Amino acid sequence: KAKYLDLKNFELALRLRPFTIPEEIPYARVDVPRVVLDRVTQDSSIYFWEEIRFREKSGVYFLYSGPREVFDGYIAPAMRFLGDTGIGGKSTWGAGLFEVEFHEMKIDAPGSEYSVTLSNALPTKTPVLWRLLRKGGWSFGRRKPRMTFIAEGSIVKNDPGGMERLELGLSHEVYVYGLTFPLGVELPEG
Amino acid sequence: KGKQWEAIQPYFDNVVREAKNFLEWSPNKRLANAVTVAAYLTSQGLKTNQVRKILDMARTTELKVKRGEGDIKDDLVKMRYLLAYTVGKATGQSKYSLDAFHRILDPMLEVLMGSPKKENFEKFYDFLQAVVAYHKFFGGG
Amino acid sequence: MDRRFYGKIVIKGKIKAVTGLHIGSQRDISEIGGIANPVIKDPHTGLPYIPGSSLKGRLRSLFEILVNSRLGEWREKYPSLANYSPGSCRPDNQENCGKFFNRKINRGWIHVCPDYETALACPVCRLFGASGKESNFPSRIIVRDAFLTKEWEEKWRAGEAITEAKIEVGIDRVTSQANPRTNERVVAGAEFEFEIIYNVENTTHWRDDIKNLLTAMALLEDSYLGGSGSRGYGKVKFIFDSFEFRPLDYYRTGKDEDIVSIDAREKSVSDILSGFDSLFSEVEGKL
Amino acid sequence: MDRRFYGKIVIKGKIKAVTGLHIGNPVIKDPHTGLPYIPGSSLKGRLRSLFEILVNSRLGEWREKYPSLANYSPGSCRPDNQENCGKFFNRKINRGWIHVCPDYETALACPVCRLFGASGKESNFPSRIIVRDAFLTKEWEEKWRAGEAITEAKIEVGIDRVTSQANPRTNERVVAGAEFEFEIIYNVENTTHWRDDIKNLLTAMALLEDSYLGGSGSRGYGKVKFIFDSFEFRPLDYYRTGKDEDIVSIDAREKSVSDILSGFDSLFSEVEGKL
RNA sequence: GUGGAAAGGCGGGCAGAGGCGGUUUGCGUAUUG
Ligand SMILES: [Zn+2]
Ligand SMILES: [Zn+2]
Repeated sequence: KAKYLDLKNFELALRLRPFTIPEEIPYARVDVPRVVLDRVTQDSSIYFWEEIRFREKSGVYFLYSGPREVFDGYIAPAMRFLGDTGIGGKSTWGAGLFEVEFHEMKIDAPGSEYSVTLSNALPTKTPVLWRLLRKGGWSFGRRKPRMTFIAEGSIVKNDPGGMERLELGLSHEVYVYGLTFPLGVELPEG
Repeated sequence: KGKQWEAIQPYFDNVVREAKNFLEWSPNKRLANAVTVAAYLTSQGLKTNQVRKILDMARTTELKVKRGEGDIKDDLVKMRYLLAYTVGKATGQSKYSLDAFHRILDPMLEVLMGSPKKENFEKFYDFLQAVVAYHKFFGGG
Repeated sequence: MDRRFYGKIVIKGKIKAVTGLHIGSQRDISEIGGIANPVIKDPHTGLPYIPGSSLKGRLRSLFEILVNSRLGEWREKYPSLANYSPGSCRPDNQENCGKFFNRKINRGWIHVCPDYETALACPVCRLFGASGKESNFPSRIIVRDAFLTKEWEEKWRAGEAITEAKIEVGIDRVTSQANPRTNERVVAGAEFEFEIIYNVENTTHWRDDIKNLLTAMALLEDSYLGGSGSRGYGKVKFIFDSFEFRPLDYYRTGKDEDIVSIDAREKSVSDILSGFDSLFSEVEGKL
Repeated sequence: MDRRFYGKIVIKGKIKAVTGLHIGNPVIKDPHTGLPYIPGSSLKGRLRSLFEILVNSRLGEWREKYPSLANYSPGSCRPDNQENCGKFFNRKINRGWIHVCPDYETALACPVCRLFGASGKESNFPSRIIVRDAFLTKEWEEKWRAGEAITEAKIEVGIDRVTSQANPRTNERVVAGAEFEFEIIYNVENTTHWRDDIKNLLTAMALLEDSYLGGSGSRGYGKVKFIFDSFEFRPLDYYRTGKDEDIVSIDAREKSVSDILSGFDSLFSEVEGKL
């Protein structure tokens, strides 16, 4: 039933060892009610709204693996500009904002031809075992079509993934990141 | 009834003075004894209106422990002699009731002059309100 | 329909509790030993204070009654008083009867006009505020909570008391049976700083709307402010520090060009005395 | 139903004690200024108790003029534990019996409870007089400053008969001669009956000048002497224009019994034109 | 080249009404060192 595993326990399930789930999840998806008030008569108009609320120490991270001259040239500027305009959501209510610190992190992968993907897969050939996911974005007020990404933790064999550029009627072309993030895994018989 | 006032008091008085410091035990003991404190003060009258000057004296500097002052000298002076003034003004049948209430607090006040101010007086003030609260529950006010 | 903004007449002053002042609110919050009738005290300082609801409510309830008496002749001065008759809706359970006191709060009846268009002309609800289903005229005055003056903070520092315990008793006419009690009231003579802001929304009707506020205040000096009241416990007296106009050009720029009226040593009845055309004369130049 | 407002008759004046007064063994004092003072509840609850006793004897003469006196027989509910019955004192407060009419329209018709106010179960009729506290006068504020003692002490004794055993105590009384300044405001709400309540409030004051005011009283601790200064009217138009449009009633050298007697109807004559 | 863009949880409400610090008790009597 679980959805996340710890860094110690994610390494064990790559080798098919017995392991343990975490006990508490860090975030709490809460729903706050807001209101909409007219300016002349102060008359209410309620609407619900819901967002992820994180704890005191906790937070969110992600990974990067590649040439560091592409990291420091591109990402580390972008994560300082994105500390002051949010990662989506109603980021005029201070929702997506954060502060950034970078680190190094090590996951041991057993050498085998199967691999779990730590990002949305969007495969070119059919994977082995996959938890499917339908989402679509919004580029500059234009709706993106729903695409069949695969959720994180599905198993491909030697699949590089892809990116599909989209038209959307903008001045520039719009790419959708679906490059896989393969870490090696040992599969059972099937 | 009053036969409980003779036995339970003489069971508790040797336990009273042997823990004379107000920082005796922050665990379940000081609340378990405090019910027994009001248990032999139940059979006595123990009117609160004479104690209202003392408790408001404990009230007006309870805010002043809380970032008001770091000195409880001038307050705890005023608590010692007025509590002696309690039998020092009111005598009679209420005096035999108020002598047994004198002998618990007077060992604890003398701690509080040289005590910490953020600590060890909260441990008194929590034992203050434990005596009053159960006393309302056994039938006195 | 058409809410505008022109400035905010700020009334600064000091409420002087001539007699013991009593408000009263909840007791026993994680607390055992009290007098069981405590005046509301804010928790960060532990000092008493006059709230805004206890002052806006008592300025309102002394101005329903003035309107309820002169309901007959003010229909020409103010429209939408022709929807009303002097009296209560209490004898027949209606939220809109012919009489004046029309809205049931829980079990009591308080005049609140049901619409924005009806409350725009009503002398009471155009000032103190109103409500309804979907229409909802909001207020104009912000009565803020009043705290003790710079002086009476230090009398709590120097060691002087601020609350007194008065013992009152009840007596049977036959057996002279004494039935006593205790009250915590503010010490007589303490002094709280109030501030009443008037949001000027229409320049057509502010002269006849500041005069209504100084009518509800001039009744409050003869009546009491909360508490047992009929037995002395009110008797409050306004000491005006400064009227200030706070215009529209003040808020954008920041220039100290706000119009200050002269209210140094004047009674609340002396502002509304012949001279209200002279105290607020230079406000007419700004409109 | 239908609370209204025409004005507020203000009764200023000065309470004088020809004989020494006591309230309650110290006389209670104003804390911020130190001076003793006559409270509000000791002057409104004393006039009510000298008017509920006066109404108790006369339930045949006032019943033709006041309704809801027929609902009571002159008596007391002290032996018989019944709330609302034929006996005239109906509310057990905790242990005391005070006549309060238990409804609006009973208290609207009652002669006592239309004036000194009345509680109830969902009725709660409110008063028409508000009696303020009485501090010292500004010429007697200065005898405290000049050291001329505004109070005094008194040692009595209590003689046990057989052994002639003297058991003394020290009463503390206000000194005889000290003069306060009282305040009663009558809230004129119903123009049909205010001739009553002004001649009916002075009724309770006039019995008080014969009775005592607080303290023991049967030993010398009373003797109020109401020195009136000026009635005024304060109409509804006073609170809108702020003028001196309040009709002054001349009583600079007149008594409580000298207003309620011949001389009434010429003084309050301009108020009747103002209604 | 962001499941995005815009959106006040708030408009109206006095902890209020009723209530005497009270009732009785004479600064005195008894005898001597
Ligand atoms: Zn209205
Ligand atoms: Zn009655």
